[PDB]
Amino acid sequence: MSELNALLKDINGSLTATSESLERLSGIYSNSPAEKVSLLSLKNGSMLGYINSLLMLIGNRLDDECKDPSAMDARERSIQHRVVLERGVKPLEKKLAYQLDKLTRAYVKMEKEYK
Amino acid sequence: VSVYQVSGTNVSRSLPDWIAKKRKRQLKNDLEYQNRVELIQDFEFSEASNKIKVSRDGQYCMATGTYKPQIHVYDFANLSLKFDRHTDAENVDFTILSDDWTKSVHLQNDRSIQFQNKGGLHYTTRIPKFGRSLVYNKVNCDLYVGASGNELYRLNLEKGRFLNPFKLDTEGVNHVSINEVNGLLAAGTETNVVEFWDPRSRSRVSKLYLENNIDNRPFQVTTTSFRNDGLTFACGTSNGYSYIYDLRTSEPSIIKDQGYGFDIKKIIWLDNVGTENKIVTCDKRIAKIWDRLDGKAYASMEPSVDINDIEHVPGTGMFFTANESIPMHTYYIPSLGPSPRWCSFLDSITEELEEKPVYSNYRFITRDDVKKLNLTHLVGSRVLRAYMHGFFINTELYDKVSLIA
Amino acid sequence: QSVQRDASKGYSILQQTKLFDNIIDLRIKLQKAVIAANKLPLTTESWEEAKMDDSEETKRLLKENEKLFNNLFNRLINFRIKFQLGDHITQNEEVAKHKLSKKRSLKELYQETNSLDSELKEYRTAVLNKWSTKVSSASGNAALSNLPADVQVENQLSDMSRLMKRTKLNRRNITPLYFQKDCANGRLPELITENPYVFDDEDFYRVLLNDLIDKKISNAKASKGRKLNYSVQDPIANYEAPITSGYKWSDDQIDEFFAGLLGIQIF
Amino acid sequence: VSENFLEKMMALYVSSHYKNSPNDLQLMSDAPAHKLFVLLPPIDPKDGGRIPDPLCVIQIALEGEISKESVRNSLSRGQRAGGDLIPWLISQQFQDEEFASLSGARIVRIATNPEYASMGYGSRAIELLRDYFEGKFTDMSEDYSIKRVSDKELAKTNLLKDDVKLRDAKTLPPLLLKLSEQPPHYLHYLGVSYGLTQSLHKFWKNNSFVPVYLRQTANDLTGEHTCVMLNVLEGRESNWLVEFAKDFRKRFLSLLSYDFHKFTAVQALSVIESSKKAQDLSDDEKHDNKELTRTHLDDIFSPFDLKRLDSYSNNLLDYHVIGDMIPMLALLYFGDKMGDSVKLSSVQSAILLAIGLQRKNIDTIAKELNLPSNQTIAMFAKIMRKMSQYFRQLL
Amino acid sequence: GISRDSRHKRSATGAKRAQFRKKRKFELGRQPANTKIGAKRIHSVRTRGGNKKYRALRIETGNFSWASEGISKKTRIAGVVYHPSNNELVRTNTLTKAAIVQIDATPFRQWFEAHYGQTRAASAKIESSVESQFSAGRLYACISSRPGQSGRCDGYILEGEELAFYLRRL
Repeated sequence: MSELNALLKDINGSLTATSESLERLSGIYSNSPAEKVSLLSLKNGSMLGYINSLLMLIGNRLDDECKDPSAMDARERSIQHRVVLERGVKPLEKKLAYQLDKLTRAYVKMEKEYK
Repeated sequence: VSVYQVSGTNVSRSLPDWIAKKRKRQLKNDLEYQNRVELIQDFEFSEASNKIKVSRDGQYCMATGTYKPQIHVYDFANLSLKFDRHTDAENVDFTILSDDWTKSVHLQNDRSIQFQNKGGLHYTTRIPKFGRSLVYNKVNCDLYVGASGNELYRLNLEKGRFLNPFKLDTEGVNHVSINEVNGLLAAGTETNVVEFWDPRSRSRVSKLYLENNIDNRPFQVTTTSFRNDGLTFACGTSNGYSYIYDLRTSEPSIIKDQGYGFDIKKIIWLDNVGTENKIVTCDKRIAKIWDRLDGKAYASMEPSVDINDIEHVPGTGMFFTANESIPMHTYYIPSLGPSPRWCSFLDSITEELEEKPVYSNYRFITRDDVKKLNLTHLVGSRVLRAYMHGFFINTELYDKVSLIA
Repeated sequence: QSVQRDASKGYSILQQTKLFDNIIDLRIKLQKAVIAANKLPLTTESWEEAKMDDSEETKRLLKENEKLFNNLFNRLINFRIKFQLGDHITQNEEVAKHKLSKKRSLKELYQETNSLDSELKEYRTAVLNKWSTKVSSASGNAALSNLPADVQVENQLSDMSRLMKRTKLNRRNITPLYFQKDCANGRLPELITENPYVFDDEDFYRVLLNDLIDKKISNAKASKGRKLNYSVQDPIANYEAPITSGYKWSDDQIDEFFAGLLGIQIF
Repeated sequence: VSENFLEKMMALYVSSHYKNSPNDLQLMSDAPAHKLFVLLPPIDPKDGGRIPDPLCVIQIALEGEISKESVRNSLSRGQRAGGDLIPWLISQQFQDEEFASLSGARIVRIATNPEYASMGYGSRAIELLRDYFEGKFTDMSEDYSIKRVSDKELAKTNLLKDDVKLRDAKTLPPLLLKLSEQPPHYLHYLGVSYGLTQSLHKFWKNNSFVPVYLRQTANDLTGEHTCVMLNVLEGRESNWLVEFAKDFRKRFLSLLSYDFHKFTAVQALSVIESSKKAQDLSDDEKHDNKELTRTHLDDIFSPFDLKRLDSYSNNLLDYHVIGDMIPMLALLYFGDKMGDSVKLSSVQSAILLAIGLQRKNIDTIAKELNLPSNQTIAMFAKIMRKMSQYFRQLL
Repeated sequence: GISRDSRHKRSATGAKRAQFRKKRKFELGRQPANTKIGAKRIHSVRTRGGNKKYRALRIETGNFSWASEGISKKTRIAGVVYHPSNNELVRTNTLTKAAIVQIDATPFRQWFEAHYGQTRAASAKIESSVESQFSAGRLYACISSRPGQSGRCDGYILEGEELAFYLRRL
């Protein structure tokens, strides 16, 4: 059994597993006035884009032609998303971490009181 | 922190103590026998010890033995057994009503409460169902007896009358305890709940449901202890988890786990010794001293034999442990506090003392629990250090794997 | 009334925090694809030889791989448009709805990805500037006036070359299929251990995993006495005397304390 | 509503003080540097905005930001300007010009309800007050100045017709402001001045303040010595506090016999321990204690002294004969030149401190510590046995 | 204090008898032998005559007999599960006669494999419940000795109608 055959099967298992789990994540988001934290909303979007850039590297490599085996454009997109998450979002939410925990605790006590 | 075992068997755990007595005649020539020192004469039960407690005056102590069920009373001043008194049954729990040893009450295994005076046994009364704990409320002078059934038994000493029994939602009372600050009574139920009761009236102030995320195994409240501050409250579970609660809030401030998964037999609060923020939790194998605020372990007590009960001498750094061995063990921790007035010269021999010193620091996990947590792949790695039949892991990592599993 | 806004705000915070845990789970499942993908060939000849090893089976797997990949990424872009729509990241609602309805090709999907990244970048600049100003005012740094976070994005994005080298580092020591053959034939211009063609985000993947592990922990008949008798027992009569002093606390404090047992514009 | 709240705040403020004077009310209202903070219970929405009673009230005074030129001029002339007590006092007690320039806030008063005392409200309020000035209270919600009476209004009104009314409710800000709403002033340190007692000293010890100065003469009214104790916020330089704490320690030990001999050994140990916590705050090794060298040991003690030290460890000597070395030994040990080799218990340190530094007799120690005299002597011998062994180890 | 005399009891008619004499040595009782699981502890008791009795404070091993296989093996006692008289003894894991206990199957399992060469076939056939107990690793046994008298905790493996009845009770 060829090495490529084992590899392509592995991608097929990963892609279908991710797709089913993507189906679940989309449903809960669709299920969800409530206003979200703009920083935390951005934190979601940046790392979500990081996965697409990773998947874009998957797409560039999967193509039999491999015109861009390095996947530079996918590389750059992943870099931009990764760069912002680690050093841009993280220090700010560390400053905001104390206040965020207070509100989440504040909601939890109310929910316990209601029940 | 240096811990000294002044009295107690000094043989390996595997070797039984009764052979220490056979070799005794053989080893009498050995110099070590001449040098070894007992603190108080005649501290041994012919088979074993159940419970130990010290007088409030601090000059007397009393203990109970398996067979022939006996009640030794020892005077600290004279370093001698004041007297032995035999009982018709093995004792479960007892309290000293008087400031001295003169007055005491014993709850035996035969469903009967014994009222022992200085002269001798005074009267015997038999409760409807078997009892597991006994506590005395000084203000109202009523004895509440924990029971296997739902109801908590009430006996009033002033009137010599059995008053109505408090009714509990859940069956089985393991431990009962009273806060002298407020009068609140906490009953340790078999189910994972503690019910809090008002003494003046006859009502349940509230019921606290204990929750442990780490283990889903059902657990039973084994012990309850209040502070002289009136604010904070400790619970011992059958899973070896000790919860310290500020009673005002439902959440647990600190959860400390002992390591061997055994029940917490006793919780002692070291307020009087100095550095009030210290607490002792006692299991079958280890009694650990640790800080309420930091949770850090300060000293660990690891006797060669199973512990049945532990007691602290107020204002001093020692602990009397009722064990399954023939001799009961007396321990000394100089850093916590000084020796008493009666062991004035114990200090001089601290170098000659045994100076017993990982096991308490880390988490003991059996081989089966390793299989449950899917940690078999880590066997042989530095993460899991094998001791006896179990692999020791860090407390922080144990919560990590348990939640994932 | 302000409690309701705080509780609802906590709900929104919780919803988002769960969303990270779901998307990181998406990353975890995709991890083996990235490891596997980095092991694939790099040149046309290597791919052709890989197919020549098993022509029929490889062709079938390739067709399924293309179908699953296209279906998955189209759904991702649909989620991206909806996600960036609901969170006000994209302001043109009509255009977003039209994109969702229409079915897109691989090249068209690439156009959306370039776009969706572009609005995200604009939203990125506005959000970082806003919060960085807020924290600066909150911490008194406004009184003082430690770079702005958005400026930090510009600076380290200016340092492209350094971080590209970080990705190119081969920590796992992955060797793509027929790598030696491509090297010998000179089909790999960039190379002519750090390898440009293998992508390594192991530390970033681990850091996210350590963070995910961390949050989970922090969040985590009269005979024998069987019947009761209330009659007086003389021997125990007056066995002890009650203490007249009573509890150290006052009764009012105890009653207050038990009740707390276990739970012009003024403002 | 404001008057009722003002009464409740004054009720708590006065109760904590022994004899409060009416002058303080004018100081609270008009003094610009002062700010008021109140601890309140959770607000039930069902109560319709009814003000809850205050549990803890903190009065702070912003101090510092002093021009270096003024400090040198004031220091040279020996004249103390009004206000900014801590900036002046530490400046004179350390002659450090940079400190006066540092911005800080003095906790003028903390008051807790006597009925609710010891429950932890006083500590909890300080914790947030520390957190607030640290900036942790960032705004979560997506002006508070009042227009003054204009000069045009003043000119247009006559005495007979003048209408003096309470300011319109609309113009006024809210009585109670959320922490997030108002930005905090950038501060370097938090300072407290108080009379040193066991219960009170323990309180700031738990709140991570560091002593820097103790006043030598006892206050006549209270018989108590004033203590100034400081805390550095995160994100701000902490080196200066460590240097002051080290210097205060050396100042503290020497002065124990002079005037502080009255103090209990436990308290002197407590004061030393509070300072020692300050060095633990500093992870830097740049400033560290130096171990006693062999040459320094030789200068301090002669070889006859060391033999005399050894014999009493062997019990071949009496206690009296070794009275010579005790004060130097206490200075060296508490100076930490002894090093990690020889550590002692709290009881042992108290015994060694007093005889070495308070100069108290061994019998006096037994009474103060509620121990037998012979036990104290036995403890003292073991302490020195440890020190004798280290000297052998050094040699 | 323990006495076995019938004089203190009331008559069959219900009459309250009076004391005839002081209590005698020959009609006395001894304290209960609450044997429990643990490291072996036994002490002797001097009884009437020169005869001695052995008191089982603690015992963790016992010689249990597979009657159907006609054998006896010494096995560690795991714990008490059911006692027909009082359930408090079960809760306290007190060992007495007739108590139902759980024992290790290792020696019996090795014995079965050693003779029958099986983990001939007709003889090797055993009751399904007992084989299930082998699979579990712990065997239900009934104590046929009196630990409070002889100091022994011997027993036999439950089988057949006894096993079915005790499983139903469990």
